[PDB]
Amino acid sequence: EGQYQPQPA
Amino acid sequence: DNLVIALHSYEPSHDGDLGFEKGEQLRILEQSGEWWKAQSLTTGQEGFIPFNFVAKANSLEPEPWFFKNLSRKDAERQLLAPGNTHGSFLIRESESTAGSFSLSVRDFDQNQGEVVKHYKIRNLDNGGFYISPRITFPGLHELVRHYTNASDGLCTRLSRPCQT
Repeated sequence: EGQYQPQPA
Repeated sequence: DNLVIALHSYEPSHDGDLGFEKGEQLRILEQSGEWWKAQSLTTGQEGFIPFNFVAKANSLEPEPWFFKNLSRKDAERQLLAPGNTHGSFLIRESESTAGSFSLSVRDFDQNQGEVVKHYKIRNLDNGGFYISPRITFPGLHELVRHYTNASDGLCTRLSRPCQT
């Protein structure tokens, strides 16, 4: 992945 | 100059309707709320089409929010300049997940003044994008048009595109 924020859902 | 592609086949029901096929190129003459006036490029037939059966087939590069070849930490400085504000946003090609896009929006908070928050636009099959799996969009134009009017889920509302 590599992830930013948390996906709003 | 304004061009859409048909997501679904539509078979007329009202007098004045234009019927059309999935994958058909239509051109917009009038944008009255829910039934737009179009001319098909396949037949030349004119008429009203149902608005949500089509998406923008118009280049993304002309759009104010779309910053083609930009990078995460620059998007944060781009936004942190004077001339921008909270609610200021931009969409940018993902440097990490190639093939993808991200959303950068300046935000306010009591404590660490002014953060710039990044989100991941996940890809759908064929016609689609999303940020929350609760709403899916056929294209980037339609995504942006929804969130500048509602924040639902997002930690701000997309007030203004980035001003360079």
